[PDB]
This record gives sequence, structure tokens and C-alpha cells, in this order.
Amino acid sequence: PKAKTHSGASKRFRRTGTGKIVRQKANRRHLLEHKPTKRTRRLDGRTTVSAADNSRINKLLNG
Amino acid sequence: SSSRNGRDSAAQRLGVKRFGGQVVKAGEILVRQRGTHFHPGVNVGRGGDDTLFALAPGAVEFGAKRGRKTVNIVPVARP
Amino acid sequence: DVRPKITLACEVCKHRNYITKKNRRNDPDRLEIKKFCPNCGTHQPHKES
RNA sequence: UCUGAUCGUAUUGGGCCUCUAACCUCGGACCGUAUAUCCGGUUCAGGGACAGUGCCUGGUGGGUAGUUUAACUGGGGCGGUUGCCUCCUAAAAUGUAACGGAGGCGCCCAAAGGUUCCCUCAACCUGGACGGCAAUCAGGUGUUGAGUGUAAGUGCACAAGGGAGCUUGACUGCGAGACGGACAUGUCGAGCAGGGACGAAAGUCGGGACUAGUGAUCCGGCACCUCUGAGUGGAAGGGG
RNA sequence: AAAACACAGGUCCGUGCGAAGUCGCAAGACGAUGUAUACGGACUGACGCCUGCCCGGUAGCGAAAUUCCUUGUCGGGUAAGUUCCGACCUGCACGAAUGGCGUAACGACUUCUCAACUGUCUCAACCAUAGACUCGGCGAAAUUGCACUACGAGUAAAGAUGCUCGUUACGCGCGGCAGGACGAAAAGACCCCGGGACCUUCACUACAACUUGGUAUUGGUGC
RNA sequence: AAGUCCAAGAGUGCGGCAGUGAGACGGCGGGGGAUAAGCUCCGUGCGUCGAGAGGGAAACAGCCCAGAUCGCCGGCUAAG
RNA sequence: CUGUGGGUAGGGGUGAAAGGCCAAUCAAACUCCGUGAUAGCUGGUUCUCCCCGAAAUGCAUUUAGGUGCAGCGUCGCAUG
RNA sequence: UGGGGUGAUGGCGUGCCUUUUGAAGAAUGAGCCUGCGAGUCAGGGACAUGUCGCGAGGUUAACCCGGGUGGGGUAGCCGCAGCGAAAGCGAGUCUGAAUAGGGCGUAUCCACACAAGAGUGUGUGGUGUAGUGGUGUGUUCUGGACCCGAAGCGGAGUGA
RNA sequence: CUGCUGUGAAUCUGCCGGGACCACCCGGUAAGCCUGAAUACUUCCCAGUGACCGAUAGCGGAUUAGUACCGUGAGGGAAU
RNA sequence: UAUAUAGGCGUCUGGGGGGAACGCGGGGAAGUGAAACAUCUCAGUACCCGUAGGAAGAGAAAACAAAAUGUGAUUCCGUG
Repeated sequence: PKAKTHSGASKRFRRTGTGKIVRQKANRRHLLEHKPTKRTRRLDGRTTVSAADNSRINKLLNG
Repeated sequence: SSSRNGRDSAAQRLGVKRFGGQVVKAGEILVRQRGTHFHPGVNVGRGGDDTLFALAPGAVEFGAKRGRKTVNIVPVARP
Repeated sequence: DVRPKITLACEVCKHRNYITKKNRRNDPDRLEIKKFCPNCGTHQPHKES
């Protein structure tokens, strides 16, 4: 039985060239009128997964 | 028969973050505060929420001007 | 309501560039105000949609 | 082919009334059949283009079924609470619990945002018809009192408080550096475009005195895009 | 085992007949070889009573049998008397124009008072039998971490044979008692938490049980 | 600045493979309670027990002394 | 009241109705199978020694006796 | 120096397990003995730790042949690159109307220059980067998944 | 691609598919069609094999074994 | 009745049933997981029904592909 990858984790996380798992940031989907553009710029782009969550996110991506 | 209390906001973890003599980088937050308990001194800016941050690299110093406590950055001699 | 999330769109580029609150009671008419259209690359008049 | 009525041939989908031929009748007779309240067939009688059972479709539906019906909690229930902000508890860094002590919330402001400039009374007297605990007011000092979008720490006659102009820092769109706080949250230097003020004078000032005024993801919209386009000369069918 | 169910009587509703209603997907069946004086369902539960100016008006009656009655007051019943029985009681009341009151008979129904009777008791004594007990034969059981398993006052998971300090106690039985071994028994039924089940419903969502369109199905004319 | 000097079995980062997320009492600073509880809830580079034997507290997890590598017909002491 | 022979079968039967009875079992009988149901809950989990050695906290949680992450235990890096 | 028992008497001495803050506990389990009774196996599964082969390569799956464990089998897989949502280059790329300003990548480490003290960059040269297949053990994935235990749910039947 | 219900296409200038459509096109010729061998499994029989069990194991069954026994029955089901 | 049919009668050839697995067609759960639960999962599984054959349909492309000198009757295996 092949280890199935977690669909949600695969859709929410990516690995860079060096293997860094990257993710997008929450609170940037709607309710944006009250959010200053500095906040949305902070929430923009991709950030490396926190070391605490890295183990479980790797588990979900690999199997 | 119950209590009307029980609410409280999160502690905002205010206060001095870099004390006197600490070498800081430009843009480093020196004081998280409500209002100007400390005022921006030399090479120190004041944030929108009253956060005092270093404008230039150097060592944190606390001074007094016109009876108001201020946070200054003293430039550190290059080695 | 009361203070709807109005959308300020430019007059020239006609791009819905900004979203901001406005008290409909104090300012019932469409909020015409000078803002920056990135498509136009300059400040242009924006008005409420 | 319009400014373009007007009538006529077939078709046409409904409604009233109809007769029969579908269909129906546990109404009769006969027959298969010697046995037969079955069944089927024939015929008559009656429904008789009337009603019906499939497919589709609304509605009612504890009749039946699968389920849900939170937690905290000085047991549980009852009551109360649940998120965010402020204070005290909190033991002078930070943080710190209780169904501990108090409150706020979750909005509001296009002029209460930006900039530039300027200010100036908290209470006694003389008084100031009316107008004393108050007027429009005038002086003095009260020395920084006093009061001041909404509770603590701040801001003062170095004004974050009070007035005025601009015409829209209502400073927005691209934002190294640093940082403070697990995600989330929060701070700003600074560089560029475009502007706003102040201009002589400098070149200076990134929503609100600051912390609450909010809700992840999913899924869907709506505008724009130099993206995609399930063979494509190509488009329609997803993304940013 | 009852005050509950049923019951005979009553009322309401449904059903015009392969009725309704039920068992079935259907056919079919029961209903019923019955036909509104009959069947089914619902609810009451013999039998008797329960209308006041107009039942043209305020409008459901104001009497009575109506006992929550705590009604106290008083008595009857006991020396002290519960159940209960009476008058006085209780005010817009209060609960029944049909659901409340009566009701002979009946009752292993609930409660009480009598007469009689008695070992129920004052208050126990004695007799017999079956056990128990003794002997012979056969011969289990639950339980069991152990063991040459005391008491006191303490201490300890806060109630000690096992620990402390003392007190007592020669070893082993037999017949008895049942205070403890938080004795045995049943992984507490109570309470809480998690799950389940079944039940209810104006919780959610479904499904079984009926109407609309056109299929089956469709001809003209009087229209 | 040094000190800890055959390092603390130190701190940090990254991968270990975890369990733990019921704590208890005692001392100090407090909340609730009646400034009761062997109460309850916090703080304490505070301790101990948990997970800790040994000695003293008569017995007596949490107090006091003291952290058991093993033996010994040895010695000195801790609290008592 | 009874004998004999029959009929009604499980979300069903039967019930003068007690959730009563339906093979000593009934708020949904029993047998087999799905099946080794599932259980954040109890219980059990078996040889040794050497080194190290916790936690009972924070945040979140249909969460509070569960769990995720962090804190705290266990080899190689850098560090002296 | 020795070498086994039996234990008057004295000192000390509160079963084992589980579960707990804490049990000798009057909390759980065990009457006793013997035997049995619980982290196992599958898979090119996933993540981490010695060996073959490289030299950028490792490997084969099905399958074919072999009387075996051997020989073939390149399909594919993983390395070989990245940035982007994609179109685009290449150690570059994406965001960017703005040779304006940043993230992710160009193993790593040396030296020499130019910019820098906002703490380090930009070039230039030099070493040339190490993944992969078996089997190593520990975790983990899907399976009952360390073992035991419900009440109950469903299907098909058996019972008056 | 396909079930049911309704409505319903000509003859190659047709029709269908390429995950709409002019079509640049390509592929193929359904419904009237029908029809082949070459891969799974083992009740049974034969010959074998085992870093399988060895009488509480291994099949429930080395022995009366689906027997005794239990149950009305389905069914459960040994010991030796 | 119209017989020009259903039925009746003779004869002949076949079917009934069983079988462990495998096949095809059809009906089709719930334990369970989603840490609740209804979508979903469990799972087209268990079970059931009808039917074979030694094996079981299609089948000789209304096929795929993508501008390629493309593959070319059908099924199973490995990859993808």
C-alpha cells in the first residue's frame, strides 16, 4: 500500500529548491477593507513553515 | 448569584525591550508602550502605537530632557 | 449599512482601486475624492461605485 | 424591407358539453371445466375519448429511520460565562490562575484623516437691565493647574487639547533594513512612482493621542490582467 | 393484582361497499360470506342528578352535593383518637351547564372503630418432631496474595491483626454469637463523565404514505 | 572581568525517538474562603516527594540532615 | 379451565395494555455472518544490566481524565 | 582461611502488581502449580541512522530464460535546477509602467579586488557539489496493527 | 458510457468522437448485427516441498469428530 | 359464436437438483472512519438474487492520439 499524500497539505505547502517548506499566510482572503495595505503586504507572499510545524507538514506532504 | 466580572484582555507585553547600554540595529524596537512614557531621543523614532525604535545603530541610552524620559541611541565606535 | 464598505473607482482607468467605509447618512452622495490609480500611474479623481 | 393595418387555408396547446374505440368494473351470462366465488377468454351491462398506473413535479409527512442536542463548572443541574480591549489582583522586567475585583466592547469620524499656521482659560472682585449656581463679556493671577470622539499610561500653555487654510498624505501604489510577539498579531527607518500641505525657510511630515471597534480555511462571487485555453486557423470552458 | 386494564352503557368521528380501517410492493386477504339498527377508530366507563328573566341579551348565572378547606371554633369518637363524622365555617370563587357529585351490590383494594378471640404483647415457660449436636459411611461450596492473623491509645490513603509505644496473651481443638476482617456475592443500579439503546417532538435530514405536466390518451361536431 | 579547568555532563541550532500535559505538601508573596480547611487558584534558578533509599522527626510521601556504584565485624561527622 | 392439531416472527407478532409475553433472555428474541465492530475508557503487555533521565506547565481544542504544538528527557554539529 | 544445616535469643523490617499527589494499605488483580497468553507481518510505502556501485549516476517493475538463490529485461523511478500561477529565462527567476527599489534559488569553503561599517555585500578567480539501489534498526502510513472487553448496529435465517 | 420517462433524426454534402461551436481539421463508421483460442480459481486426484505445528500446538477434529454433548431450532461444539 | 384461437389429447427431445473457489449480470447494508454526524467513507464490501464455463464479455476499434512517415482486431501484468 503506497503512502497516500495528504491532499490539503499538498495544496497548502510547497518545497523550495533547498527543501524549505513554504506556505501562504492567513487573514488575506476577505474582510480586507479594514486591513491596512501594510498588513496585507505582510500577509502577502510565502513564508517558511515554522520549525514546530515542519515535522508534521513534512509527514503530511510525504505520506 | 454570580459574578459580573471575569473578562480581561491579553497582556500586551509592553515595556523596555532593549535596556541601557544594549547595542541595537537600526529599526530595532526599544520600548513597547502606551503613550510617551519614554520619548524618542536621539536616533530614536516613535511608532504609530508609541513604539520607540532605534533610527540608527548604536547603544541604547536613557536620558532626561525637559523632565521627560527619553530613549537615545549613542553611536558605537567602529572597531 | 450605516457605514457601507463603499468602493472608490477611478474616472479614467475606471478601475475599482480602493475600498473604504463611508457614513451614508452624513455623505449620502457618491464619495468623489482624489486618489492614486496604479493603472494610470498618477492621481486621478475616484468616486464611489 | 420598412411607416406596415387588414382578413383567409392547414396546424395548433387549453377550457364546457359530448357519443366510443383505448383503459377500467369483485356487475350479469357463457365457455375452458366433470370438478372451480381462482384465473383467462367471449359477450352483455356500466364507467364510457370521463377516472387510471409509470416518468417528472411542488406540498403535507415522528408513520418510519439515521442522527444531533457544546464546554467551563469547588459533583452535576439551575444560574452565569465563552471572542477582543483597559485596569487591579500580578509579589517595581515580561508573563501569571480562580464562577477574583471593576469596566468597556462588536463602533464612530470625509473633514474627529494629512499637512501648515495660530492659540490660551479652570474663579474672586468691579460689574456687566433682564443675564444669580450662567451668556456677549472685560481686566489681574490662579503657573501649567484647568478642562480636553468613548475606562490606564500619555499629551499642555514646549500643547496629542482648541481654532483656521489647503483643497483632498483622504500617504496612496511598488516597500532592503531591522525588529517586538507560537500561527495569528504588531512597529517603523528608508528607496521609487504619484501626488497633499508648508514654502521664503528647510526640504520636512506613511488614517485617527495610542491599545478594543473583529472571524481562519473552504466554497463561492464581482472588477481588472502581458496567465490558461484538453488537436487547433481559433475561440469558448480555469487561474493571478 | 391494585384505585391500574377490561367491561356492559354513552358520545364523537370515519365508512354507500372487493366500504372505511388494517396485513401486503402488488395480487389478494380480514373487515364480512357483514351493508349506517353495520363495521372501524377515538374517548368515556353501570345507574341517577346536574337550564339561571330573555338561554328576544352581556353572555352562561350567582342554586346545589364542593371539598384544596390548611376551618381554624366547637364538639362526636380515646384517658391520651388517627381514618373519619357532624353543625358553624370560610366571598366577586371556583371546581364540575357534562365532568363533577351521589350510588344498592360487589372487592384477597387502601384506611379506621367496634364485639369476640387470642403467646402479637406484659413475658415468657414447657412438650414433640426436622435440623443443629455425637458416632459410622459418602462427601461439596462460595472464598482464598500471604500468615505461629490480639487489645488499647496513636500514626498512616485521614476508620490498622500486619506500622509506633505500651497492655494482654501457654499450644491445639470443639459447640455457639455475629462486633470487625471497610466480610462474600454482582468491574455501584445512585451521582458524574464517554458511548449506546429505545421513546417524544413546532430539533435536523431523509424516506413510506397525496396534488400538478405531459405517457398510456383520444374523434369530431353543439361550443 | 574572572570562576567553574581529565569541562557543568552546561547553553544554542538541526534531526533523535519519546512521555508529560490528574500533581502533593512545606517555606515565602498573594487572590477566593471566615484573611477556616490536609481547601482552592496563582507566583517563587524556592525545597522536597513524585521518581529518593539512608539517619532523625515514637510510628509518620512532601519537615530536618543527607542524594544509595559494590564490599568491609575500620574511622569522622550531619540532623538529632 | 383444559387436551390435541393448527395460525400470527422481530421494528415484527400477540397484548382485557404490565413495555407484558414471544423457549429460564425482551424499551426490539435468538443463531450465524459483516467481525478480530468500535470504545479519547478499564485491564494486561513476559529476560538482564550500563549511561542519561523527565512532566504533571503554556497555548489551542465539541476541549477539560483526550490530543497537537511548545516547555521539560534522550546521538552526531558549532563551542571551547 | 576451611566447607552444609536447624534456629533459642537480639536488632531492623508496612506483601507483589496496577493505578495514583499519595497504598502495607480496609483501592484494583491474583487460591496454587504447569502449559498457553500481548508492538507482529505485507508493501521498490514515508521519515531518520553502517555497506555495492558511481563519479553524476544509481536502479530496474512486469516480463523472458535457468530444475535455485543465476543471467537478461531502460518501461519507469530518484538524482541531474531554479524561479514563477502560468508565459519566460538560466543562475537566475518572480513581484514589479519605473537599468527604481525585495523573496525563492545559484552545495560548500578559500584567496584578490571594489564598495561597507546598516554587520556585510558585489565581482574575480580557485576545491568542484552526491545522490541512488539493496539490506542495516527506530518511528510512521493503509490493513485487526501490541493484546483483551462492551452495551449495541446491520444482513440472512431459526424459533408460537 | 449507461437505466427509466418523454420527444425523436438518412444513406456519406450522412452520422459519431476528440471533455461547446464556423469549422482548419483529424479519427471512426453506432444503433439489425453476431461471433475465436491465448488470463483468474481448486471441491477433487497425483507427485512433491518447508530456517511450518508437533498433541493446551497444528484443522474444530492425530483418538467415536462435526462425533459426544448443548440447544425446540438455526446453530454451538469438545476432551482423549 | 365465426369455429378461421385459448385449451384438450398422443408422441418425442430437454429442464428441475448439488457443487469449495474463480466468472458475468443485478439488488445491496451497517458496525466503522470522518475523534460528533447526515454528504462522504465503510463499499459496491458483507450478504442476497439470476446464471454459467472450464475458465468467464468484447471483438476484428461512433478507438486513441495530436498535427507524427503516429498506434491500430482483446484481455491481463508493470509503470505512468
